[PDB]
Amino acid sequence: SDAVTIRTRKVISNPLLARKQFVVDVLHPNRANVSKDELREKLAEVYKAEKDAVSVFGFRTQFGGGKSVGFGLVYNSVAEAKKFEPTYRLVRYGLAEKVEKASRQQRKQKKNRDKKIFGTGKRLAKKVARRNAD
Amino acid sequence: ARGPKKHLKRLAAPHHWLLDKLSGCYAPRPSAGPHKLRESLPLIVFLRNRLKYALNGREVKAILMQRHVKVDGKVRTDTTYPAGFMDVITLDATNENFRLVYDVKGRFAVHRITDEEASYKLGKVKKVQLGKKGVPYVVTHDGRTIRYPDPNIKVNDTVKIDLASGKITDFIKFDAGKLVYVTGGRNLGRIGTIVHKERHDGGFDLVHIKDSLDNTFVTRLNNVFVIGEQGKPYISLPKGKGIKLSIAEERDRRRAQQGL
Amino acid sequence: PRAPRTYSKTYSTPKRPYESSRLDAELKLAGEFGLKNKKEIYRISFQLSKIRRAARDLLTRDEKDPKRLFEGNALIRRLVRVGVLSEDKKKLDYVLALKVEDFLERRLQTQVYKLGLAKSVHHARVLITQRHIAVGKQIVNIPSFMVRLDSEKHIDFAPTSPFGGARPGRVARRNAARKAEASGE
Amino acid sequence: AKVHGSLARAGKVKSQTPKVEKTEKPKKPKGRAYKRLLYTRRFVNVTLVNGKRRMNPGPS
Amino acid sequence: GKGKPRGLNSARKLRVHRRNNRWAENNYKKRLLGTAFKSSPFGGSSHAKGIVLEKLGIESKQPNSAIRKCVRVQLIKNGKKVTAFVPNDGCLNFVDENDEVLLAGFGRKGKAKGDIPGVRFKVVKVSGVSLLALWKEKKEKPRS
Amino acid sequence: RAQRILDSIENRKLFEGKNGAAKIITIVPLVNDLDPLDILYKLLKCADDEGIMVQEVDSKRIFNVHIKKFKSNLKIIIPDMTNFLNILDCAKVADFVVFGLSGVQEVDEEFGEQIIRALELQGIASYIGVISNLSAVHEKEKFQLDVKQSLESYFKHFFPSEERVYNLEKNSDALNVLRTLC
RNA sequence: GGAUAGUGGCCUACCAUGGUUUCAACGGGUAACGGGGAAUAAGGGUUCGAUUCCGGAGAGGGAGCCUGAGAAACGGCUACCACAUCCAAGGAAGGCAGCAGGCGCGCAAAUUACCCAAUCCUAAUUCAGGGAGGUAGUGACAAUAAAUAACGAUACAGGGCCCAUUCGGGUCUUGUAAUUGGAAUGAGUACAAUGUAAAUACCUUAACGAGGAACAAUUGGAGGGCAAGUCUGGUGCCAGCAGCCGCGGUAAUUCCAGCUCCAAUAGCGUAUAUUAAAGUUGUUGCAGUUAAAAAGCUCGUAGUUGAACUUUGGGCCCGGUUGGCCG
Repeated sequence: SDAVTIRTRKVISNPLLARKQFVVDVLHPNRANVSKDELREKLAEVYKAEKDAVSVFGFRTQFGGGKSVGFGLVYNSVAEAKKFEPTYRLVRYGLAEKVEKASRQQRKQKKNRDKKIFGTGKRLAKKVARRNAD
Repeated sequence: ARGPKKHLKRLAAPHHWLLDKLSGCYAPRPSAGPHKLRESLPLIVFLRNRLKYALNGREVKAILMQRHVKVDGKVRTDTTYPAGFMDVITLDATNENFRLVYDVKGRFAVHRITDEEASYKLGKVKKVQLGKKGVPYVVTHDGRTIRYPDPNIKVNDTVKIDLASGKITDFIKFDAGKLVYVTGGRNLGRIGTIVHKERHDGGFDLVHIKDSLDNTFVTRLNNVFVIGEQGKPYISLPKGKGIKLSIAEERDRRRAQQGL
Repeated sequence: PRAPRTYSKTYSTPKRPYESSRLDAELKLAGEFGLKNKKEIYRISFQLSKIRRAARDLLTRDEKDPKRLFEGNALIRRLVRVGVLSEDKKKLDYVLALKVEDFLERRLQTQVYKLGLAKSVHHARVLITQRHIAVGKQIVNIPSFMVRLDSEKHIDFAPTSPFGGARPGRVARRNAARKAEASGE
Repeated sequence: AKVHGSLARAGKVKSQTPKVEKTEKPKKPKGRAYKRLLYTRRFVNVTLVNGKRRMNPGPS
Repeated sequence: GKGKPRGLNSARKLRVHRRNNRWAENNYKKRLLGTAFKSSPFGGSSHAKGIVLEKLGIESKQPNSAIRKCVRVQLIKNGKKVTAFVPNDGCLNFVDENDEVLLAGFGRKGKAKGDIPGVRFKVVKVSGVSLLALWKEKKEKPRS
Repeated sequence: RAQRILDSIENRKLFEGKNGAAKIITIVPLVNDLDPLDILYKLLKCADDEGIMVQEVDSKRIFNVHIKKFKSNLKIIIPDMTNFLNILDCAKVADFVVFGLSGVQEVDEEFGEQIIRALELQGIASYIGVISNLSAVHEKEKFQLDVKQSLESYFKHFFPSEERVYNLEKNSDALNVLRTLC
């Protein structure tokens, strides 16, 4: 990089979520955008927690380059990071595994196929398997 | 139209909440509570929009459910719980206690109170009657009924309440020379030492008020809340002291004073 | 459905469309101040129309009145900070006497020419919309900028974007490499 | 008529012909520079006979 | 005393005189009689659309004596049969009988482009293919 | 409004049912390419039926295909590309003329355009445009659509009652083709 | 008295004869859901408001009802009417004016997409759910900003004019310069990164990307109104053209083209409606001898309007502002 010098401005110590939240001001002369992964090194090193205690997001770069402003998070423990932070961010940080639920309308069609059967329904498949098997 | 409303669209939110016009269609509708809807303030608006302790409403649920936070010594985990005027919001984050009180500008403020003052709230009597088995009881402005009051207390006085219990310590008679906090009305949040009162048998009994700069004004009696004797507040007034200004001296202060 | 985004158009079309004075008198402005459409004049007529309306209502009000003093002083002061109005004419009787060459004096397109190193007033505009010039820490690529008279001591070429440094660009790359280096095989 | 042509492609090789349509006059410089070219006609130079001018004259 | 009663409690007769005298303009009679919805074959619409019955030609007013080549449209939404003008020269060969023309008026609220005795609508689009563009040879007209 | 709806149904006794009904459809490739069998292949994937059993390599060229999903029965014709008069005498009977186009090879100036003009001057009942190349995507991951502007834009110049040219390489696009036929 | 959650002709019984009205009842019409608003901007108005918020009403048409705190609930039921679906013919089943789609209709309106990440809502509930809502697609409805080129050299004509010893070169600007040179770029593409629920896009940025036919701007006009052509040829009521006045029975200022010019400019043009212009709706503000208009005259109710007159002046301090040599 080229002398990034992250500034972490508007710091609020937030105990009831157990975190420090703040706005991340990133200079970056002569280079492009600054790539969250690199930031979570470069500010866990100054918040002295750990990489995976740190969440960072936003960062719309300034017009005509050279500055980017985003919003940051650093927790106390990585456990209490993982209990409060949204599940999509932990997917971004590797701290979770994206669970494969199906497509939305496909799930819905399964949901409306359950209103048409009362009970456990295994009796019904124990009925069709004799009434249409003869 | 078939029963009550569950929703409340933005644009129909009370304006002192200071929500944004964008970001979503709906605003939190306060649940039924101690306070009226229109002049309440929910906890969600109190946290994420005033204190900025949270960003999302989901974060607010995560705050309230872990219990962390309590109105009037009681935990109150509901998100749209309508906290209102002269209420004491207690957090365990660094022993912060908030008293919801109004401003010059007529908005609820972040007004931090010290913990000894966070014990008690005040409450305007709205009625005094006789309950079943002939028991007298007062009704404060926010629902708190109280059994067996001192019979000197009658309507439109105020009452200091313990909040460890429902016990009253002290009361203030509604009279001239007493400080008045104006809740509701055009003149919301001005503190000004009654001149006198008009009767108007038949409704809407006006009240004359004269603040510390002789800006005499009048509100209706329903927007009156006495908070003590002359210069003697029973609560911690916010920065402003009920000393609403011109627009002309706010360009004295707000761009002439703080500047270099 | 969420709140309607409010919006309002700027320019104001002229009422008589072929008027031999106006058609010619506008085009002198188009010449010296380097504007691409007559619309860019009309926008200035509209801004001036709102300052002349707001000033014209306040003159129906009296002196020592808080609305005229407040809204008046805010009007005037806002026009002083953009350098449209000069300094001695802080009266509000004068803000009716403004005209279009005072707003068009303060476009950044002309502030770069009048400032220096943009030789022309067309070369200045090309310097704007081609990302070269800046105001400060910020680059501006939009001509109609209204430089606010404190920022006059800050207009310069950008840190990036040559004329300002660190690179030659595209065309000097193709010359200095793909011709001058192309002499090497 | 026949449109498809080399508007199939966005653009790679449209019409590889250095054949003159006109002789450096097939194009008016449009937009901001066309009001440069009109300020330099309608105010820099040209008149017919005395001030009351025909701006599109009879060629003579 | 200049006709009308200027008395301070005489507002009623003012506004009732006025309501009697607004039925003097043409346009205010058009609005409140609902004439745009009863007569006037475009049923209160700018345009309409119709089937061409046949192609005609004119012998119009003096001095301009000629054959101006109008057509006969029957509208769809009414079943009314109204004559129609075809614009820029040629373009009678673009339409045929039993085609789908889109109509619009001339620009006078009806009557004429000029000498034309009783033709009020011009044709804008045949078969959806826009007579301006056909006349300038920018599209083509398929048959039907 | 009931007389008009009554005539609107009395129009549609002829085309509706498994009994007393048939549509006539012609698939014309405006390139030499494509071998328009596959147009019917792409277009009958969206029947979800056993009408893909007909259209084998067995050459029939007129198909009495019923579709279950729209209760319509079609007479799909493909004429030969050699006999030009077969093409002009096909759509001289037809009800729809589905035009193939190509992403790869341009529309033939001397043959394909003459097909569009000549059908277009003898009288077309109705007409639908189709892009059917896989190389509508396979050439172009270069923001794949833009050939759609060339073929819509090209395709309007003959008959501008057509807004868009349908792709048969996506699902509901092909479905709308099938609906519109049915 | 009944009935109602409750006042009440809400309903029954008995009794009385009242209640509204030209200060316009009642009846008819409304291409009439009502407001907050919108358009037009001297003032005063006129026209619109189905449509993001509030309030009402309806879920094919009427009626009835269950359950519940709350429904006369229709993504509840019952019947009838009108439609219409499967049927083995015995029966069974339904209401998109939710979302996306169709079909008709029309002058006139997009995707059978992605997701609960925001916004908020519901439940036994931080977790589940939500076509409420959001994201993308389509989208020239409307808005905002604004690319289609900037600069040099040489040479010819200048307008200046450098010091006016100027009779030195051109201080400095115009054109035509195919005479030339580099120099700067985005539209576009693209490794990446940010963006995002995941994506597309934007803001960033490696690599690549002007030279003219290129990375080619239209739409309207060129008699007057209304600014720009009688210039060059064609045509001779011959079609044309023309909102209005008209141009052309032939040396076309208007038709047809070619140049050239104008106006607006990623927009422009037409239809229809409406506002302005309109002091052609008139309260401000019209007109009535002769141009449209004074009723054939008088009485006369409602309406509208209606003479004057009833402690005035003088003292007397208090008493805030403005203005000042006083500063």
